[PDB]
Amino acid sequence: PGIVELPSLEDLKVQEVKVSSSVLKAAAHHYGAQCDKPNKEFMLCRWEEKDPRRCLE
Amino acid sequence: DGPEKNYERTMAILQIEAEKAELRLKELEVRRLMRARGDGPWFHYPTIDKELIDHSPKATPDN
Repeated sequence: PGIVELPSLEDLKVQEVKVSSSVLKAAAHHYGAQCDKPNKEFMLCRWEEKDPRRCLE
Repeated sequence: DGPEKNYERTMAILQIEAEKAELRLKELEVRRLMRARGDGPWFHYPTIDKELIDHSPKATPDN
């Protein structure tokens, strides 16, 4: 067996959405309408690639 | 019965019995090869049918 290839800690850094679940809950309906496109692109990648390393961008 | 009839009736008997004897020996060899290699209709033991698999998108992606 080979080596499990992993992204570097620097590839995994992004500004986080550090708000509590009640805040996400309150905005979820409008968030679903506004951010649908990048959200649905990312979910398509995940169910197609079946690999978290392949959808980081 | 005349000698010719018995004689040629004997050859007909011998042809049938020799063909049967050869087939009996060939079946034994075919059975030996099919049992050892599994590439024939005999000794074909079942495996799980792949049509029972669900290929729909699942609740989680990695699968």
